[PDB]
Amino acid sequence: SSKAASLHWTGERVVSVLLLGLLPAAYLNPCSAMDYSLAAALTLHGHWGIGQVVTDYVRGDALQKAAKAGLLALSAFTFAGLCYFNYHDVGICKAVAMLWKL
Amino acid sequence: PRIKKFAIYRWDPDKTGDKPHMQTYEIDLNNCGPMVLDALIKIKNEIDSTLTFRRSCREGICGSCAMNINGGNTLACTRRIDTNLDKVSKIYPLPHMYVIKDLVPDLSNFYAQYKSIEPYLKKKDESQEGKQQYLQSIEEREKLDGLYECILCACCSTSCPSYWWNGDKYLGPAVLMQAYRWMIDSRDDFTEERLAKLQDPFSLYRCHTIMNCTGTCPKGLNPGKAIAEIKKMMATYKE
Amino acid sequence: TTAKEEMERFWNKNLGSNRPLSPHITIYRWSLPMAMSICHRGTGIALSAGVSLFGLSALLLPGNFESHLELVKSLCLGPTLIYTAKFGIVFPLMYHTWNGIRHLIWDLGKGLTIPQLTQSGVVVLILTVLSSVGLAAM
Amino acid sequence: STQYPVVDHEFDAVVVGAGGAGLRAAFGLSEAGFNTACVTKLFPTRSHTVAAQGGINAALGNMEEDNWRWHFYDTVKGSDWLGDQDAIHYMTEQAPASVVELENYGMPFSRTEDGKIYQRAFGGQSLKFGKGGQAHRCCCVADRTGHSLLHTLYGRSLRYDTSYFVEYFALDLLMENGECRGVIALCIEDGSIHRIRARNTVVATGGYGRTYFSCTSAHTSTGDGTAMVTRAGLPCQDLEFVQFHPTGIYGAGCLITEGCRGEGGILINSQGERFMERYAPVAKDLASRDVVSRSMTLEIREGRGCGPEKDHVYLQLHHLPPEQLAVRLPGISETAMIFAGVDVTKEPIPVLPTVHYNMGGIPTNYKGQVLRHVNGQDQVVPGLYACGEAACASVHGANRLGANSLLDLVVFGRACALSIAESCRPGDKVPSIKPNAGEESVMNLDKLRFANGTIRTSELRLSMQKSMQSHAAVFRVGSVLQEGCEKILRLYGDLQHLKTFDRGMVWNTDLVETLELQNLMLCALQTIYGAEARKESRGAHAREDFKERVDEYDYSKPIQGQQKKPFQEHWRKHTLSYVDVKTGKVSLEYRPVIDKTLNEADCATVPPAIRSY
Ligand SMILES: *Cc1cc2c(cc1C)nc1c(=O)[nH]c(=O)nc-1n2C[C@H](O)[C@H](O)[C@H](O)COP(=O)(O)OP(=O)(O)OC[C@H]1O[C@@H](n2cnc3c(N)ncnc32)[C@H](O)[C@@H]1O
Ligand code: HEM
Ligand SMILES: CC(C)Oc1cccc(NC(=O)c2ccccc2C(F)(F)F)c1
Ligand code: SF4
Ligand code: F3S
Ligand code: FES
Repeated sequence: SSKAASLHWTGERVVSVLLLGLLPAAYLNPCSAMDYSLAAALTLHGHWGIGQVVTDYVRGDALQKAAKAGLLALSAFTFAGLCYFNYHDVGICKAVAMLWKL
Repeated sequence: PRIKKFAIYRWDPDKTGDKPHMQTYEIDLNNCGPMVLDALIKIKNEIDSTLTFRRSCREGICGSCAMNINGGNTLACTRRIDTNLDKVSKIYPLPHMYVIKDLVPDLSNFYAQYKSIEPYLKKKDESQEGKQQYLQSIEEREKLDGLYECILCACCSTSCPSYWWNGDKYLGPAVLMQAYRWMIDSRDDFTEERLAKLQDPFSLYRCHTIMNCTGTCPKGLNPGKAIAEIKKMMATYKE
Repeated sequence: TTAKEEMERFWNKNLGSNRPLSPHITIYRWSLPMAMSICHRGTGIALSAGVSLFGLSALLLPGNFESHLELVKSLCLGPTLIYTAKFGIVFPLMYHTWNGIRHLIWDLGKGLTIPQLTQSGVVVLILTVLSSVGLAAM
Repeated sequence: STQYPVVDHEFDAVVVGAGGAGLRAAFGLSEAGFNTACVTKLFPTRSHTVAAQGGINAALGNMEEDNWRWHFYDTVKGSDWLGDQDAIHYMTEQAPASVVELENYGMPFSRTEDGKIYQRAFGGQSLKFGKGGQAHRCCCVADRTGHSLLHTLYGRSLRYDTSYFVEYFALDLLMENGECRGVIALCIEDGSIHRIRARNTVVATGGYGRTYFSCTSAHTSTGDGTAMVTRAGLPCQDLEFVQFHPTGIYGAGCLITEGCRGEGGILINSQGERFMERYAPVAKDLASRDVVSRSMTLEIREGRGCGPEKDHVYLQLHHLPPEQLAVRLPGISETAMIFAGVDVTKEPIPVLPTVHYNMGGIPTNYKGQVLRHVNGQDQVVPGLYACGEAACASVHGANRLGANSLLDLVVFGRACALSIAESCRPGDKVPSIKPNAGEESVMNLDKLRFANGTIRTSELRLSMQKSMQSHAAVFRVGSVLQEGCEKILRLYGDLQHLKTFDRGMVWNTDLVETLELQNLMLCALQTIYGAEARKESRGAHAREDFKERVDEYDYSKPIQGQQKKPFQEHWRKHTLSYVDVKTGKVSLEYRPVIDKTLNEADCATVPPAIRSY
């Protein structure tokens, strides 16, 4: 047995309990180290989220390849863009803090 | 007199490109049975003998009369006629299924999926069969309860939205429940490879716990709970 | 004949025929578990659109975050307008968060009965309203 | 001509019917190595074996120590000595072997502390040849035995290269000079006609319960294979013997199992008395089905009815523990609130004697071979077999023993497979059929497809169903039966003034049910005429004018100083029924009952005696 689809399902639930744990953790500790791990969790869970949406509505064998590649491209730009924001700007924790008291 | 209105889905494949249209039938409820099937039989026997439908046991234990009544997929011999005379009972076939005639769906794919899981006892050694009964305790026997009762009415699978869009590659609640039915069976030895047959994104993992399957089951069974229980076995089985 | 052959012969008889598909979404009864599943997918996509739009703007659009807030500050700061706009952020966020837990509870194999679905379905719905109104006043 | 497309299929064996006996015969032939085709008008699961709730009889010996030879005695005594004892020998001997066979297939039998199959008490079963008291040999899957039987038979059938003609209505047998060559059948999906030719043909179409108004049987139990043998000119056996199940709902006619009486359910009349102890002292309420239902219908005669209009009796489950009703009888518990609006734990079930079983059917050898009657002797019809309720190897005789039909299915279904496997080999010459064979079968179909008369199919059906219920009930007198005979004959002459509405090819339910009507009528004629001719009270057939049980000897007194009655004087013989299709003329003759067993040393022949529980 080569459980590829089984291990993928577990990973989705692993990042879910992680993302559920990180949101209050970011409120308690809004450090730079939290910013990158939150940017990693937001993108990965979101990528595997739309991945399930694509495999549901897209008919496949022709558009399936294009949609999965188009999503991977978007997810790569999202994670890099967020990492750029954490390094060259205030960070996603400080971004919310300033936005919410506006 | 006590008049009850029935609006039924009708399509004739012999009327040269006929459109699927609804047809209203009026029935004296005082001179009819309590169940929907009794009413469907009544219009067939009295009003119009053109309404085609599957019926057999009239008892609720064969799964022939399975159809969509008022937006719910149940057996017509189990669901009783709505006593409220001011409402018209909308009668449709099973959702997102190929219509052969009036309320008659093509279930060939449904049964084929049930064949693809291998619903029979598989032993590693078969040389000692048909001579001695296999042992099972009352404790191990109770684990099959609520699973073997499935009558294959195809109500739960046809209610599932995932089975609508992905009916070709996704097996559906009814079939998956039977796959689980042969998994926990203490007699069966091929438990590992039954799970290994579901190692693709479509066979099992197209379920998203929408939970329309349990909510419509005529026998009150819980396929969704059984599906989620498979998912737990899939992530824990070794080798 | 085999199971795989039965499926292959099924589609050839139906796709090349005059047989129509039975009505599905037009006729089926609206369930609370069904509607809440659609909203979970709706909020899922809406949130992923926001997260991606935020990271994508950090690369494409010029200027830092401090200057970007000033554009929002430029327009009249309506107390009843900012609160409503801020409410429309946490509303799809907290619904998906509370219902996300409900999905994770289901993955443990617990609370999968019809009465339990309707109970936990309301609890998630109520927690959303409270957490959305509560966080908008932070 | 040129209207219908004929598609000829070539196989080794054709099994008409996909029920219990049908599947066992079907998959067993491919398991033996034959190219087997299975023809069925319904999907195999929708078959009426699922409705079976009681159980399946086997002397395995799990509750107490048991012997299959006692199960032989209980069946032959139950058969009122009309049952062929060679067939009962074969059924009871490999009864434990064929049930273990099913459990090994995957059947989730109810269990005990030992871990073995749960057996229970049932109507008319006794240990130590009747003297030992109550017996427990009814193997059950918690009140859903027949449903679980069919699923584990169907499930196991996918292991083999069996062809399945799902939803194909069989019209007539393919016959050439007395020899059976296969089946001509109608496809329901598109409307075409298929000729399926094979060296051997098995018929497992079940009973004809739809002949009556009130029955526990399905809407499809129309004795199609029984009336298929009829049009071929071959006889039908014991068709007047119709079993009335004592416990059936007053409403839709649904079945409440005899397993209710086997667990501890008692029958109580409107007076409040335990009336079943009054009629039968030994077995009481758990007696044979020809005695219990006889007592219930007699309660109406003295006006002791429980119902609002005083017509039905009660089955009490008020005293039964709710712990047992959830584990041992869940199937009848849920269906009680549906059709009656009654919970089993606080109030009794409204029950009434209703049509249940047809022991009489197609004359059958203990091997499974279909028997024709020529010159007072039995002849085997070449390439024709029958198993199940449609068959009559007469293992049930005049009255079927409780929970014996599911056994009759698996054992004789297996026997039909073995008798083919040991006679001819797979791949042997398939006898060529005539180019225009089954011409009248197609011409028949074309008449009712374009039927333009005055009387509707369903209106003639109701006229048949209600006439049988009043004239051929539990009790029937010669004057009442004779009126019914000439009444059914008049209804047969109306089968040319029939009115149909549907004129399509794809799924014509208005046409197939009228074909069922042709089959039902031919079964009804032979049932009523065979009943009026029989001048005795034996088993389910009870004559009010002839209360006597007429045998070759007066078996009440010792057998020695008594001369034997001639064959055409006594009534301990099988009723063989022929009927001309064109005029509806019923002609009857009789063949001797088989008394000899397969081995006298291994199993003793039980002579006729006074029958009462
Ligand atoms: C009626 C009944 C019988 C019954 C019972 C409960 C009820 C309500 N409970 C039982 C029990 O608890 N224990 C037991 O031992 N027996 C019980 N019975 C009796 C027994 O179950 C029946 O006799 C049994 O169902 C008979 O089985 P069989 O396989 O011989 O017949 P069937 O199940 O009715 O299946 C018939 C099949 O034949 C096909 N068919 C019929 N006509 C055609 C034509 N026209 N063309 C093609 N195919 C045809 C049907 O498709 C069906 O599958
Ligand atoms: C921390 C709170 C969150 C939790 C507990 C959570 C959990 C989950 C779970 C368990 C699922 C799978 C549901 C199913 O079985 O179908 C899911 C779906 C999804 N989530 Fe999240 N999630 C959270 C936050 C987010 C965020 C912030 C995003 C935005 C990037 C997101 C995007 C998605 C998407 C696109 C799906 C797919 C929709 C679906 O298939 O139903 N989630 N979530
Ligand atoms: C009767 C209507 C409301 O019915 C519909 C219509 C459209 C979409 C849906 N709901 C989904 O489609 C859905 C929702 C959540 C998760 C997975 C799905 C999936 F898998 F794709 F089936 C239901
Ligand atoms: S699981 Fe329930 S709804 Fe689904 S086919 Fe079986 S009985 Fe019908
Ligand atoms: S409805 Fe469908 S997605 Fe689910 S839990 Fe049932 S299989
Ligand atoms: S007809 Fe058998 S389930 Fe309704």
